[PDB]
Amino acid sequence: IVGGYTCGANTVPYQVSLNSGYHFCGGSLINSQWVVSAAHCYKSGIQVRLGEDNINVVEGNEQFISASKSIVHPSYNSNTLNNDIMLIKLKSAASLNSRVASISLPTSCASAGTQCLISGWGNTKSSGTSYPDVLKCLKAPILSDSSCKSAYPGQITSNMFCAGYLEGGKDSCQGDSGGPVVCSGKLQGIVSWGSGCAQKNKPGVYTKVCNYVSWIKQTIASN
Ligand SMILES: COC(=O)[C@@H]1C[C@@H](N)CN1C
Ligand SMILES: [Ca+2]
Repeated sequence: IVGGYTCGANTVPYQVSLNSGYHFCGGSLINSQWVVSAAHCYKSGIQVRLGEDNINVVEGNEQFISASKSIVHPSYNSNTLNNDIMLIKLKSAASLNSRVASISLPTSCASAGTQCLISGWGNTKSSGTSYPDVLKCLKAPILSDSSCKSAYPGQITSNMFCAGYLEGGKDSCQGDSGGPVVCSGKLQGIVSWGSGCAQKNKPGVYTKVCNYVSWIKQTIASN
């Protein structure tokens, strides 16, 4: 997250870190057994880390649970990043509490202008490179489809939306991948892609979660 703020320990209780020897992506806890992340975060050997603030220090509220299976969306295209969503099942159910909690799925899509919270452990620099240990947060509005499309000609599908600031300075970045965009208590987005970070007229692009609620529910119901 570039131009954000320190969230505060365990203030984003649905935020998970995906770890394969190191943090490599964010995710969102949607029930005791399942995490939603980006398809471009797919790899084998994933440990889901819940209750994290400082990802380099065991602070006492963590739960570390290995993934038993990952399900990348059937229509994910890694070239275009269309359908950039994946589900991860935990080997054992997380113990839910005030600091480890699921986030609700949307019942409808969120509009341009809706204020959201984007979070993660990604790069905090727009030019250089610096990775934080503690969770960073950004309040950002969803941008109109038209402004999103004109920012990224030929690249925005019906499964993507832009959020952030056309002036730049505030954005998600590398390492925030797969993490949450939460608006009015609903998971509306997944950190997907962008052209650099926090650059003028290049806002972050996010997977449009409301398009996938049926797939998520049916997948969970049979897996
Ligand atoms: C380097 O840029 C990135 O990796 C991006 C930019 C962001 N808006 C979301 N990402 C995962
Ligand atoms: Ca920790």
